[PDB]
Amino acid sequence: MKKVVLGKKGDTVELTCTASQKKSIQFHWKNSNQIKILGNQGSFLTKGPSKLNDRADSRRSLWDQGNFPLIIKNLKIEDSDTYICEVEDQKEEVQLLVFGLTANSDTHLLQGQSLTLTLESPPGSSPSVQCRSPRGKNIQGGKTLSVSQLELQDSGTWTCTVLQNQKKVEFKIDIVVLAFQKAS
Amino acid sequence: TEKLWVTVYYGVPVWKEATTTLFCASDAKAYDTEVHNVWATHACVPTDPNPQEVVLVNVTENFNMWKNDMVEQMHEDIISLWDQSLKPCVKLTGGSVITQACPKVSFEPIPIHYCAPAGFAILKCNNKTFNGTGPCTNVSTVQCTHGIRPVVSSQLLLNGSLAEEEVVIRSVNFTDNAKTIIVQLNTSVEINCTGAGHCNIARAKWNNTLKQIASKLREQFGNNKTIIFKQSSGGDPEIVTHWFNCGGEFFYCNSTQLFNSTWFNSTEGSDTITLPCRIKQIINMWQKVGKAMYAPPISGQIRCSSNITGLLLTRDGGNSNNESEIFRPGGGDMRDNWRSELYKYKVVKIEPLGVAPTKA
Amino acid sequence: EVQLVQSGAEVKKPGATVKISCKASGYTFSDFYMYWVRQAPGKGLEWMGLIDPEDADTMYAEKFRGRVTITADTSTDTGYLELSSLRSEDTAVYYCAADPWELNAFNVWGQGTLVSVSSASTKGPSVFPLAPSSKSTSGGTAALGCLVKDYFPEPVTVSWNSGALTSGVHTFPAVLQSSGLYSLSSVVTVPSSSLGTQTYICNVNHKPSNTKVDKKVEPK
Amino acid sequence: DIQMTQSPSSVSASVGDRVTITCRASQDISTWLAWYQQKPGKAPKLLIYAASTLQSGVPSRFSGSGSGTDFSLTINSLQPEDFATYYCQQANSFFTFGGGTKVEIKRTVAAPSVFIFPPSDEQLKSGTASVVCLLNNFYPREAKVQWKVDNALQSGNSQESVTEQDSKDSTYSLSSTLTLSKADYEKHKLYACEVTHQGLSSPVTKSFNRGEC
Ligand SMILES: *C1O[C@H](CO)[C@@H](O)[C@H](O)[C@H]1NC(C)=O
Ligand SMILES: *[C@@H]1O[C@H](CO)[C@@H](O)[C@H](O)[C@H]1NC(C)=O
Ligand SMILES: *[C@@H]1O[C@H](CO)[C@@H](O)[C@H](O)[C@H]1NC(C)=O
Ligand SMILES: *[C@@H]1O[C@H](CO)[C@@H](O)[C@H](O)[C@H]1NC(C)=O
Ligand SMILES: *[C@@H]1O[C@H](CO)[C@@H](O)[C@H](O)[C@H]1NC(C)=O
Ligand SMILES: *[C@@H]1O[C@H](CO)[C@@H](O)[C@H](O)[C@H]1NC(C)=O
Ligand SMILES: *[C@@H]1O[C@H](CO)[C@@H](O)[C@H](O)[C@H]1NC(C)=O
Ligand SMILES: *[C@@H]1O[C@H](CO)[C@@H](O)[C@H](O)[C@H]1NC(C)=O
Ligand SMILES: *[C@@H]1O[C@H](CO)[C@@H](O)[C@H](O)[C@H]1NC(C)=O
Ligand SMILES: *[C@@H]1O[C@H](CO)[C@@H](O)[C@H](O)[C@H]1NC(C)=O
Repeated sequence: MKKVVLGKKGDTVELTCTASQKKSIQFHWKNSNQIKILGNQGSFLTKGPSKLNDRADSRRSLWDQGNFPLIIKNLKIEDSDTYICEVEDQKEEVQLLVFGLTANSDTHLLQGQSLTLTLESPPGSSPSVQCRSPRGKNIQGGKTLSVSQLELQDSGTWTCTVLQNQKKVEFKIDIVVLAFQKAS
Repeated sequence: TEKLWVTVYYGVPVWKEATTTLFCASDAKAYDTEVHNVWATHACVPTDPNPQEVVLVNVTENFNMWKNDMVEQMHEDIISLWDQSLKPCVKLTGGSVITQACPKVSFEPIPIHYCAPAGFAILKCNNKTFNGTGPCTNVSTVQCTHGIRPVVSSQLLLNGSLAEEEVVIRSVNFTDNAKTIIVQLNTSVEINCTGAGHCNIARAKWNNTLKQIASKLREQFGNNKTIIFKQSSGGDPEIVTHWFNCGGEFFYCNSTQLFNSTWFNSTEGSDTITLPCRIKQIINMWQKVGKAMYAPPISGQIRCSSNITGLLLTRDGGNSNNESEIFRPGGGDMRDNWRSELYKYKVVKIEPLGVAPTKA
Repeated sequence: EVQLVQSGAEVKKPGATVKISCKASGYTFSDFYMYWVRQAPGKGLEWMGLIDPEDADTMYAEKFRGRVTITADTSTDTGYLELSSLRSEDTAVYYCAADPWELNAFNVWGQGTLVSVSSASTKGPSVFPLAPSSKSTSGGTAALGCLVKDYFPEPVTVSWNSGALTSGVHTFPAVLQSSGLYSLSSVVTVPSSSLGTQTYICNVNHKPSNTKVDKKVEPK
Repeated sequence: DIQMTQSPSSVSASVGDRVTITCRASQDISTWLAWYQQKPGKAPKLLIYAASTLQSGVPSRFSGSGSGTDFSLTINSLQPEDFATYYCQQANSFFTFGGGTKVEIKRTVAAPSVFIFPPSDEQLKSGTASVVCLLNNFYPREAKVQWKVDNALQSGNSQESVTEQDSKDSTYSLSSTLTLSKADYEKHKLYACEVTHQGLSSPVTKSFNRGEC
């Protein structure tokens, strides 16, 4: 199989690359369209015509140990792609998947408070969302997970864990409960 | 038992690829206090003065500029030169910081010849249009290379050697887009610099210079594609601009006006091209990884005139660029700079002679 | 024409992280280095770092490396400065300078930014009188004045009689205590004969806590 | 880093007098030096750049020399507006400042007018007492103040501060504060501060007691 790495939208990710011996040697990071992203030319860095240009940038201090990371900050969903690190006649591949998750909560009179978590997943992927109520009430869901009416106990820290390619990424959401129904 | 024609017994030469520490020769002066002359005097030998080569008839030899251990040795020498020459005020390397005196010193590269020691020899390709990797069917032997100025720089190759016929392009792998395309011109283009912060280049001449290169590239990447030049795609200041030394001061020149052309796309000007330049006290190192800070410029009048004899390009490509190719200035690995001169050479080990058979 | 207008004073607790600005005008901002200097209360100047806005090349003094950060928003012609893990000895005035004429020295300066780092928070002063010992039967001149104790931070301006009495006035510099609160003291010498008739009023002003306090003194 | 060491730390001189302050770098820095003047309460002013080059709009009586490691700023006819604190500064890469050199005015030895102020009313209603000692208009700036409560000299609980040199009579003033408590002040009744200044023939003690109406 291929090395898969999951990342959160807005977060920063460090994709690793390591040579067989501890010394700075010509490396180069590309994507799946073989588009130059970032590499070195001796002790100088160079960036390719990609769209991660302003946001991708390894740091040189580690090159002398054979470490040639590709760091992407302020991740986007469009940053989901296979990135190949070419160093010394080897082409190590990695699958990057960037998920995002938003939370809308509308409370109405004569109704109560509703909650809708929406997952922004990368094009072509099968994610499985599993949100955990503060008290341990797990709920299944696909693209979006809804809760018609919250309760007083649901106030706290919800953990929603996204499952993709055998591994997972964890989201934390502090839920504030404005209104709950009660038998009068 | 003999017959008619006198049979001749030949002692044929025998050699083998090898590696050894070469020495060097220069026209350095023991009265010049500039760094190159000072270094050369301390580590080199007087010159030729009438160099000759031994042409080897009907001999074919394989070369590989991208794996020439002559380069590795020259690189170490030029590094070892700057160490004792250009003393920075601050040196940042590996979480370590150093401070020292930094005297301004005269700094102009002097041609160096790399010579084979006792026992070895240096084969040399005499084929004028030679890419540098493959069989040369016109070799010859030399004691020493030619005059190689240790010009450190990016984007443009300065004070170098011109191709003897047409413009030549060289790459370890034209397919791999991460690979540099060392270019050799058959006609030098003057770039006149000044401390006032700009650099002049003849527009019309540089225009044709690009048409030549373009045509050589269009040939390499299928005779049907449109050749476009663009500015550096980003990186360090020493890469993104035409970085180069000129009188002790490091110059960073904007080269966008050079590389904004579109060729073979069948659908008023300026007298000369003026490039925005600027010295910098804080520069990245080419020796190893790190930064260094230098003292402020001395006098305002800083003129340096050089010949653009070569280019370091890089191609963009990708599984999308069809019907056109994009090329941007590049460089950085000073070894490419060396390989643009040491491309036709090759050091070899000499051993006992072998006698020749007889066939007809 | 040319100018460097810094930000206002700021109070922080130990461990915090301050970030002051320095809006620049009168020249092309991105073409010149900018430097930062700090000066402890009544102590020598101390350089901190520089930066070339173009490439964001930065330099720091040893005493600040890995604890200070200098940036420069080129679009708004503004420079900033961050100081992580603040301590008690970081209490000083912070200047920013530049050199639009490239003399390799600081030609233009900012008005300054006072940064006070302590455990206590803004607290007004407690004023206690300092009346004359022996009056009109003793000497010819007797000392008098006010005492401004326990306050934070600086500054605090003191006058006398609404600006009328500025003769013999000696407003001592403040001092930091083991408690983390400054405490100065203003005095003034006058004829010991005019004590019984003249009334001396000192005018305090602790701008931090917006305090305005007047006080009378008496050897009655 | 590279150290900048200037001396003297302080120097007193009269008007018309000529003064020389020197700087010294631990490592060669060529002619890349700068001198600043700084008066209390304001931002420093560039005087000299490139070790010898005079800044525009600066009196000609200012001039610096030296090259490499040893430098010196020199003022010819010293002026009233020339009394301040001067700094040197490396200017080739790093910009380290020298310790500093204060050029104050020179005058005659003046005895200190010694005073003593007991804790007032309001200060006792808060449970914290502090005694003030005041040395008025004196010279030079050197003075040794000791606190003796009931003939028992203590140390550690007092804080003094000196004013800047008077613009008119060029003298100093110093106040020492003895901080104690609410109980340690009433358990005693005789406080004093011995003041040793060079303008005084013998040590002058100023004390007080129970106080009277
Ligand atoms: C190229 O430039 C050099 C100076 O670097 C100059 O002396 C020489 O005349 C030029 N060569 C040619 C071929 O014109
Ligand atoms: C090639 O070289 C041999 C010498 O080794 C020479 O005798 C022969 O004539 C040459 N071949 C040609 C081109 O005639
Ligand atoms: C080999 O090269 C030399 C020039 O270096 C040339 O004179 C000679 O004609 C060449 N030999 C052939 C026949 O290719
Ligand atoms: C030149 O390079 C090509 C590959 O680009 C190689 O096939 C050839 O053998 C080399 N030799 C020549 C013809 O110069
Ligand atoms: C190379 O230079 C010659 C002049 O020596 C010129 O005529 C020719 O066009 C150039 N060849 C190319 C197009 O590379
Ligand atoms: C040349 O480049 C192509 C494209 O990256 C690559 O597939 C091939 O392996 C390279 N050949 C060599 C000599 O490594
Ligand atoms: C000069 O260079 C910068 C980037 O280095 C580029 O953005 C700009 O377009 C260039 N200006 C000119 C002269 O075209
Ligand atoms: C390249 O750059 C110039 C300015 O330097 C710009 O005006 C021009 O449009 C560009 N050329 C092309 C081919 O678009
Ligand atoms: C050639 O010209 C057309 C417009 O006429 C332009 O769209 C194109 O980019 C140029 N070359 C290519 C890449 O086909
Ligand atoms: C190129 O050679 C000339 C010789 O006159 C010299 O002035 C110039 O500095 C050299 N250029 C570089 C890049 O050193």
